[PDB]
Amino acid sequence: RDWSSPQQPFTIYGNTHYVGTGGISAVLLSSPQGHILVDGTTEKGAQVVAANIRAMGFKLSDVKYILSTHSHEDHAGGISAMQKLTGATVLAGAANVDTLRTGVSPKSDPQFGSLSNFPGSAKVRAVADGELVKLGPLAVKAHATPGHTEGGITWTWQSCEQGKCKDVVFADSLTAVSADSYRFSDHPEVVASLRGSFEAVEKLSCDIAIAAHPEVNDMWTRQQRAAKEGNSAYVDNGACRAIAAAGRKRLETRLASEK
Ligand SMILES: C[C@@H]1[C@H]([C@H](C(=O)O)[C@@H](C)O)N=C(C(=O)O)[C@H]1S[C@@H]1CN[C@H](C(=O)N(C)C)C1
Ligand code: NA
Ligand code: NA
Ligand code: NA
Ligand code: NA
Ligand code: NA
Ligand code: NA
Ligand code: NA
Ligand code: NA
Ligand code: NA
Ligand code: NA
Ligand SMILES: [Zn+2]
Ligand SMILES: [Zn+2]
Repeated sequence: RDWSSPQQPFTIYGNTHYVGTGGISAVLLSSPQGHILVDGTTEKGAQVVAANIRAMGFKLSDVKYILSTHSHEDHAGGISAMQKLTGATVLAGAANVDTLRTGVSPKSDPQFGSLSNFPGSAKVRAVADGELVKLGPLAVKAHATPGHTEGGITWTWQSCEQGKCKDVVFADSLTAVSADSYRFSDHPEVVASLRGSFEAVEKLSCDIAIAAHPEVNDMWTRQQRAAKEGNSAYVDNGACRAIAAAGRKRLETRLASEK
Protein backbone atom coordinates (compact mmCIF):
# COMPACT_ATOMS: atom_id res chain seq x y z
CA ARG A 1 0.00 0.00 0.00
CA ASP A 2 2.71 2.38 -1.13
CA TRP A 3 1.55 5.72 -2.56
CA SER A 4 1.99 4.50 -6.15
CA SER A 5 0.95 0.88 -5.74
CA PRO A 6 -1.58 -0.79 -7.98
CA GLN A 7 -5.00 -1.32 -6.48
CA GLN A 8 -7.98 -3.04 -8.17
CA PRO A 9 -10.71 -0.42 -8.42
CA PHE A 10 -14.10 -0.94 -6.86
CA THR A 11 -17.47 0.75 -6.54
CA ILE A 12 -18.12 2.19 -3.09
CA TYR A 13 -21.73 3.31 -3.66
CA GLY A 14 -23.80 4.04 -6.76
CA ASN A 15 -21.70 6.09 -9.14
CA THR A 16 -18.82 6.58 -6.67
CA HIS A 17 -15.83 4.41 -7.54
CA TYR A 18 -12.44 4.07 -5.86
CA VAL A 19 -9.75 4.36 -8.55
CA GLY A 20 -6.74 5.28 -6.46
CA THR A 21 -3.60 3.44 -5.49
CA GLY A 22 -3.05 1.13 -2.56
CA GLY A 23 -1.96 4.08 -0.44
CA ILE A 24 -3.71 7.19 -1.78
CA SER A 25 -7.41 7.71 -2.52
CA ALA A 26 -8.74 8.85 -5.83
CA VAL A 27 -12.44 8.68 -6.73
CA LEU A 28 -14.29 8.64 -10.04
CA LEU A 29 -17.79 10.04 -9.85
CA SER A 30 -19.39 8.76 -13.08
CA SER A 31 -22.27 9.75 -15.31
CA PRO A 32 -23.46 9.19 -18.85
CA GLN A 33 -22.54 12.82 -19.60
CA GLY A 34 -19.01 12.42 -18.27
CA HIS A 35 -17.09 12.05 -15.07
CA ILE A 36 -15.35 13.85 -12.24
CA LEU A 37 -12.04 12.56 -10.84
CA VAL A 38 -11.01 13.50 -7.28
CA ASP A 39 -7.22 13.63 -6.88
CA GLY A 40 -4.47 12.09 -8.97
CA THR A 41 -2.22 10.29 -6.49
CA THR A 42 1.51 10.44 -7.33
CA GLU A 43 3.16 10.99 -10.68
CA LYS A 44 3.79 7.23 -11.00
CA GLY A 45 0.29 6.62 -9.59
CA ALA A 46 -1.37 8.46 -12.49
CA GLN A 47 -0.72 5.35 -14.62
CA VAL A 48 -2.55 3.27 -12.00
CA VAL A 49 -5.44 5.75 -11.81
CA ALA A 50 -5.81 5.81 -15.59
CA ALA A 51 -5.81 2.02 -15.90
CA ASN A 52 -8.26 1.84 -13.02
CA ILE A 53 -10.77 4.25 -14.64
CA ARG A 54 -10.60 2.13 -17.81
CA ALA A 55 -11.02 -1.06 -15.77
CA MET A 56 -14.28 0.37 -14.39
CA GLY A 57 -15.53 0.70 -17.96
CA PHE A 58 -15.00 4.43 -18.48
CA LYS A 59 -13.10 6.50 -21.04
CA LEU A 60 -10.40 8.94 -19.99
CA SER A 61 -11.68 11.44 -22.53
CA ASP A 62 -15.01 11.57 -20.65
CA VAL A 63 -13.32 12.84 -17.42
CA LYS A 64 -14.25 16.54 -17.49
CA TYR A 65 -13.02 17.81 -14.13
CA ILE A 66 -10.22 16.81 -11.76
CA LEU A 67 -10.82 18.06 -8.24
CA SER A 68 -7.81 18.52 -5.94
CA THR A 69 -7.95 18.12 -2.20
CA HIS A 70 -4.54 19.66 -1.69
CA SER A 71 -1.28 20.30 -3.43
CA HIS A 72 1.30 17.78 -2.19
CA GLU A 73 3.02 15.16 -4.32
CA ASP A 74 1.16 12.22 -2.79
CA HIS A 75 -2.33 13.51 -3.76
CA ALA A 76 -1.60 15.90 -6.60
CA GLY A 77 1.56 14.45 -8.17
CA GLY A 78 -0.49 12.57 -10.77
CA ILE A 79 -2.91 15.39 -11.58
CA SER A 80 -0.78 16.84 -14.41
CA ALA A 81 -0.52 13.54 -16.16
CA MET A 82 -4.20 12.84 -15.66
CA GLN A 83 -5.05 16.32 -16.99
CA LYS A 84 -3.09 15.58 -20.19
CA LEU A 85 -4.71 12.16 -20.63
CA THR A 86 -8.25 13.48 -20.12
CA GLY A 87 -8.29 17.09 -21.25
CA ALA A 88 -10.01 17.90 -17.96
CA THR A 89 -10.09 21.17 -16.09
CA VAL A 90 -8.43 21.06 -12.65
CA LEU A 91 -10.27 22.74 -9.76
CA ALA A 92 -8.70 23.69 -6.44
CA GLY A 93 -8.84 26.08 -3.53
CA ALA A 94 -7.58 29.51 -4.45
CA ALA A 95 -4.41 29.40 -2.41
CA ASN A 96 -3.31 26.06 -3.88
CA VAL A 97 -3.78 27.01 -7.52
CA ASP A 98 -0.24 28.28 -7.99
CA THR A 99 1.21 25.21 -6.30
CA LEU A 100 -0.70 22.90 -8.65
CA ARG A 101 0.51 24.92 -11.67
CA THR A 102 4.17 24.86 -10.65
CA GLY A 103 4.41 21.73 -8.50
CA VAL A 104 6.23 23.71 -5.80
CA SER A 105 4.72 24.25 -2.35
CA PRO A 106 5.30 27.75 -0.86
CA LYS A 107 6.92 28.87 2.36
CA SER A 108 3.57 29.22 4.09
CA ASP A 109 3.26 25.40 4.05
CA PRO A 110 4.29 23.95 7.46
CA GLN A 111 6.19 21.23 5.60
CA PHE A 112 8.20 23.75 3.47
CA GLY A 113 11.81 22.59 3.44
CA SER A 114 10.84 18.90 3.51
CA LEU A 115 8.41 18.54 0.57
CA SER A 116 9.29 17.12 -2.83
CA ASN A 117 8.20 18.97 -5.94
CA PHE A 118 5.84 17.33 -8.39
CA PRO A 119 4.82 17.95 -12.04
CA GLY A 120 2.95 21.17 -12.67
CA SER A 121 -0.53 20.92 -14.21
CA ALA A 122 -2.26 22.83 -16.96
CA LYS A 123 -5.82 24.17 -16.80
CA VAL A 124 -5.95 24.90 -13.05
CA ARG A 125 -8.81 27.09 -11.85
CA ALA A 126 -9.97 28.22 -8.39
CA VAL A 127 -13.24 27.37 -6.58
CA ALA A 128 -14.62 29.10 -3.50
CA ASP A 129 -15.94 27.77 -0.23
CA GLY A 130 -19.45 26.45 -0.77
CA GLU A 131 -19.18 26.47 -4.58
CA LEU A 132 -20.96 23.82 -6.69
CA VAL A 133 -19.23 22.01 -9.53
CA LYS A 134 -21.79 20.71 -12.00
CA LEU A 135 -21.47 18.24 -14.84
CA GLY A 136 -24.63 16.79 -16.30
CA PRO A 137 -26.42 15.26 -13.33
CA LEU A 138 -23.35 15.52 -11.06
CA ALA A 139 -23.14 18.14 -8.36
CA VAL A 140 -20.08 18.34 -6.16
CA LYS A 141 -19.71 21.00 -3.43
CA ALA A 142 -16.36 22.48 -2.37
CA HIS A 143 -15.74 23.06 1.32
CA ALA A 144 -12.71 25.07 2.36
CA THR A 145 -10.71 22.95 4.80
CA PRO A 146 -7.37 24.77 5.15
CA GLY A 147 -4.62 24.05 7.64
CA HIS A 148 -2.57 21.24 6.18
CA THR A 149 -2.37 23.58 3.15
CA GLU A 150 -3.97 27.00 2.69
CA GLY A 151 -6.05 25.91 -0.33
CA GLY A 152 -7.28 22.53 1.00
CA ILE A 153 -10.75 21.51 -0.17
CA THR A 154 -13.03 18.71 1.07
CA TRP A 155 -15.54 17.70 -1.62
CA THR A 156 -19.10 16.40 -1.09
CA TRP A 157 -21.86 14.90 -3.22
CA GLN A 158 -24.75 12.45 -3.20
CA SER A 159 -24.70 9.01 -4.83
CA CYS A 160 -27.73 6.82 -5.24
CA GLU A 161 -28.66 3.23 -6.04
CA GLN A 162 -32.26 2.80 -7.37
CA GLY A 163 -33.15 5.98 -5.54
CA LYS A 164 -31.55 5.13 -2.16
CA CYS A 165 -29.02 7.93 -1.67
CA LYS A 166 -26.03 8.60 0.58
CA ASP A 167 -23.99 11.71 1.32
CA VAL A 168 -20.40 11.08 0.32
CA VAL A 169 -17.42 13.11 1.53
CA PHE A 170 -13.91 13.06 0.08
CA ALA A 171 -12.11 14.31 3.14
CA ASP A 172 -8.97 16.39 2.71
CA SER A 173 -6.16 15.88 5.16
CA LEU A 174 -6.53 17.82 8.42
CA THR A 175 -3.09 16.92 9.79
CA ALA A 176 -0.63 19.17 11.55
CA VAL A 177 2.72 18.04 10.20
CA SER A 178 5.81 20.09 9.62
CA ALA A 179 9.43 20.45 8.84
CA ASP A 180 11.76 20.29 11.84
CA SER A 181 12.33 24.02 11.73
CA TYR A 182 8.58 24.88 12.00
CA ARG A 183 6.69 25.84 15.16
CA PHE A 184 2.89 25.73 14.91
CA SER A 185 2.68 27.90 18.02
CA ASP A 186 4.31 30.73 16.01
CA HIS A 187 1.82 30.51 13.11
CA PRO A 188 -1.63 31.55 14.24
CA GLU A 189 -3.22 31.56 10.80
CA VAL A 190 -2.41 27.84 10.33
CA VAL A 191 -3.64 26.89 13.78
CA ALA A 192 -6.84 28.90 13.30
CA SER A 193 -7.37 27.35 9.87
CA LEU A 194 -6.96 23.83 11.21
CA ARG A 195 -9.39 24.47 14.00
CA GLY A 196 -12.00 25.94 11.68
CA SER A 197 -11.59 22.93 9.44
CA PHE A 198 -12.12 20.44 12.24
CA GLU A 199 -15.35 22.30 13.03
CA ALA A 200 -16.49 22.32 9.39
CA VAL A 201 -15.77 18.64 8.80
CA GLU A 202 -17.45 17.44 11.95
CA LYS A 203 -20.62 19.28 10.84
CA LEU A 204 -20.79 17.80 7.28
CA SER A 205 -23.56 15.45 6.26
CA CYS A 206 -21.44 12.38 6.00
CA ASP A 207 -22.77 8.90 5.34
CA ILE A 208 -19.63 7.66 3.53
CA ALA A 209 -16.25 9.28 4.12
CA ILE A 210 -13.35 8.60 1.80
CA ALA A 211 -10.23 10.08 3.35
CA ALA A 212 -7.35 11.27 1.13
CA HIS A 213 -5.18 8.73 2.92
CA PRO A 214 -7.70 5.88 2.78
CA GLU A 215 -6.67 4.24 6.01
CA VAL A 216 -7.69 7.34 7.93
CA ASN A 217 -11.25 5.98 7.74
CA ASP A 218 -10.16 2.32 7.64
CA MET A 219 -10.84 1.81 3.92
CA TRP A 220 -9.21 -1.57 3.66
CA THR A 221 -10.89 -3.03 6.73
CA ARG A 222 -14.19 -1.66 5.35
CA GLN A 223 -13.60 -3.20 1.92
CA GLN A 224 -12.88 -6.57 3.55
CA ARG A 225 -16.12 -6.24 5.50
CA ALA A 226 -17.98 -5.33 2.29
CA ALA A 227 -17.10 -8.69 0.73
CA LYS A 228 -19.60 -10.18 3.15
CA GLU A 229 -21.94 -7.32 4.10
CA GLY A 230 -22.01 -5.28 0.89
CA ASN A 231 -21.45 -1.57 0.59
CA SER A 232 -23.07 -0.79 3.91
CA ALA A 233 -19.50 -1.50 5.20
CA TYR A 234 -18.41 1.92 3.81
CA VAL A 235 -21.29 3.69 5.52
CA ASP A 236 -20.67 5.25 8.93
CA ASN A 237 -22.25 8.62 9.57
CA GLY A 238 -19.78 9.37 12.33
CA ALA A 239 -16.73 9.08 10.15
CA CYS A 240 -16.30 12.77 9.42
CA ARG A 241 -16.63 13.50 13.13
CA ALA A 242 -13.89 10.91 13.75
CA ILE A 243 -11.55 12.36 11.08
CA ALA A 244 -12.04 15.80 12.64
CA ALA A 245 -11.42 14.50 16.15
CA ALA A 246 -8.21 12.82 15.06
CA GLY A 247 -7.07 16.04 13.43
CA ARG A 248 -7.83 17.97 16.59
CA LYS A 249 -5.95 15.40 18.66
CA ARG A 250 -2.89 15.59 16.42
CA LEU A 251 -2.81 19.40 16.67
CA GLU A 252 -3.33 19.45 20.44
CA THR A 253 -0.60 16.84 20.93
CA ARG A 254 1.70 18.97 18.77
CA LEU A 255 0.94 22.28 20.54
CA ALA A 256 1.57 20.60 23.87
CA SER A 257 4.92 19.27 22.69
CA GLU A 258 5.93 22.80 21.64
CA LYS A 259 5.35 24.35 25.08
C1 LIG B 1 3.11 13.47 6.44
C2 LIG B 1 1.98 12.55 5.95
C3 LIG B 1 1.87 12.34 4.41
C4 LIG B 1 2.94 12.92 3.45
C5 LIG B 1 4.23 12.22 3.75
O1 LIG B 1 4.17 10.98 4.18
O2 LIG B 1 5.31 12.72 3.50
C6 LIG B 1 3.18 14.44 3.46
C7 LIG B 1 3.64 14.97 2.10
O3 LIG B 1 2.07 15.27 3.86
N1 LIG B 1 0.60 12.94 4.05
C8 LIG B 1 -0.10 13.24 5.07
C9 LIG B 1 -1.45 13.80 5.00
O4 LIG B 1 -2.09 13.88 6.08
O5 LIG B 1 -2.00 14.14 3.84
C10 LIG B 1 0.61 13.09 6.40
S1 LIG B 1 -0.30 12.08 7.60
C11 LIG B 1 -1.08 10.75 6.75
C12 LIG B 1 -2.13 10.07 7.63
N2 LIG B 1 -1.61 8.72 7.94
C13 LIG B 1 -0.59 8.39 6.91
C14 LIG B 1 0.51 7.54 7.50
O6 LIG B 1 0.77 7.62 8.70
N3 LIG B 1 1.15 6.72 6.68
C15 LIG B 1 2.36 5.99 7.07
C16 LIG B 1 0.70 6.39 5.33
C17 LIG B 1 -0.03 9.71 6.39
NA1 NA C 1 -4.40 -0.91 -10.34
NA1 NA D 1 -22.00 3.78 -11.89
NA1 NA E 1 -3.53 2.75 2.96
NA1 NA F 1 -1.30 19.05 -17.35
NA1 NA G 1 -7.81 22.33 -3.35
NA1 NA H 1 -0.19 25.51 -1.41
NA1 NA I 1 -3.19 26.51 -15.18
NA1 NA J 1 0.80 20.38 7.86
NA1 NA K 1 -23.47 0.25 7.96
NA1 NA L 1 -7.49 13.56 10.70
ZN1 LIG M 1 -0.38 16.66 2.23
ZN1 LIG N 1 -0.83 13.15 2.17
